[PDB]
Amino acid sequence: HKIPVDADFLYAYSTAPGYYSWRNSKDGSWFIQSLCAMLKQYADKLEFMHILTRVNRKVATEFESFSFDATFHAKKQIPCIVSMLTKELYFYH
Amino acid sequence: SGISLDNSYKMDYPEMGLCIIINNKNFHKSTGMTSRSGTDVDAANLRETFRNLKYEVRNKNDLTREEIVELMRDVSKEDHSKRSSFVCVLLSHGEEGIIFGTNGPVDLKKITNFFRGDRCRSLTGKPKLFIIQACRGTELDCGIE
Ligand SMILES: *[C@@]1(=O)C(=O)N([C])C2=C1[C]=C(S(=O)(=O)N1[C][C][C][C]1[C]OC1=[C][C]=[C][C]=[C]1)[C]=[C]2
Repeated sequence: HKIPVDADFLYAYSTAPGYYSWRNSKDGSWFIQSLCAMLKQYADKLEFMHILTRVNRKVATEFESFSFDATFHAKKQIPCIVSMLTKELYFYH
Repeated sequence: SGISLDNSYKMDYPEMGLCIIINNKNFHKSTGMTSRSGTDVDAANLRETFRNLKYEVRNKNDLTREEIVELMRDVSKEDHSKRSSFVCVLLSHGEEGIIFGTNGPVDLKKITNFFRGDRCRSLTGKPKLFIIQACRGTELDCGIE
């Protein structure tokens, strides 16, 4: 009869907790760039979490920061899928 | 009928759901934060993408910590009865748990709470999706080659 009130929420974080979230002044953020790429290529093929997992590898493997400042030069990033959903999610039907 | 499984959300409601995108680019001299560049491409991108996903996109630029909250409180108050879901994209500066309005910080819980199963009746049982492009702190992943 009852269900958690925090149930059926999905949090797609661009980064692991505590880390920086990269953005490229020209092309956009790594995350949203990669999120839109994957959505259009699979929103009609994969279940949401499988999509976001492709989104995780795209970011992880294809991007790496360039910077005149050693501190911020050559950094990676891994988005964080946080799901409290109780059923699979397909944007199509 | 036949055996009825139900391992996936009913996504065949008359509408796919309204998608809110908050594009904060410019911050009040006071916050001591710089403008984010590239974000406008991000924002344009999501709109095109969610538009293809039959989502009713509403871009909302440079919102104050106050307007974010009202927006949310107001949107949550809407009747999402004929909708399958709800997406919400927050593009901004951040820290673990908070995303910055153009003047101050907003707690992720403070806004996603307007949509809790008991506070957004017409969305209970429906998937509420929050996409977050912002810092969750200041750590750097030097990675492993
Ligand atoms: C992060 O979203 C945040 O909350 N703050 C304070 C902040 C965040 C990210 C960025 S960034 O994407 O610009 N970038 C990643 C980490 C350091 C920085 C470096 O390059 C850069 C600097 C200035 C403009 C554009 C890119 C900045 C601040």
